[PDB]
Order: sequence, then structure tokens, then C-alpha cells
Amino acid sequence: ARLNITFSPQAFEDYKYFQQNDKKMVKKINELLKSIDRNGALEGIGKPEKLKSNLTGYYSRRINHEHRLVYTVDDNHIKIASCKYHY
Amino acid sequence: SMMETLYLQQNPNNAEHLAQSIADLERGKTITKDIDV
Repeated sequence: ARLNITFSPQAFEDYKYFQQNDKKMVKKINELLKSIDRNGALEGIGKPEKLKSNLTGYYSRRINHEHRLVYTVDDNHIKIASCKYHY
Repeated sequence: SMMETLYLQQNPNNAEHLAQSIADLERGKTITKDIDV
């Protein structure tokens, strides 16, 4: 499916980094996006978690061992805060 | 239930990235694209 996805500026820069350097990472992120759209914020692949503390309102799924997709969904529209760990 | 939140917060640089990026989403500083999945 074609999904309309909103990114934070920093998440978009990181997504572009993966497009340019790690296509397998892009494929995984896109599979997570597919699952969020098909099954909702909390259901499907990547061990979805409702975040707490001052991350409340957002969710995490595991892209790989270190990177998390941090996102929320409003009226079926996916918003990405992060797709790459900022060390 | 808290481990993943703490993982994201444990490095202050990642915490700052998330705080700024959440603010950007909530304040309308965003980039939207069509992605085929």
C-alpha cells in the first residue's frame, strides 16, 4: 500500500541516511509502518510498546537490536518521531 | 512495561532528540512523504 507518513525533521534525516546506506533497514522500517497501518499502534510486529514518562502518547517498535521506531497515530495517520538511536 | 521507555531515555542525547522531535511533530515542523510498503 501507499502510506502517507509524517516525519519529524530528525527522523526524516535518519530515514534518508538509511535510504542511502542501508536498504535492509528501510525495508524493516517500512514493514513496521505497514503493520501499524494494517493493525493499529499496539498490534503486530516489532514488539509494540506504549511509552511512558514524558514519551507518553507515543509508541515504540523494534527496528533492530538498537534502533526503535518511535511514533504515534492520529486518525489513522502515522507520525514518526524517531527511526534511529541518537547516541 | 518501563524498560523500553528507560532504554530510549538512558542516553541524554537520545532523550533530547526525542523531546525535540516530539515537539516538532506537535508544533507543525514536519516533513510528509508517500511511502510504498
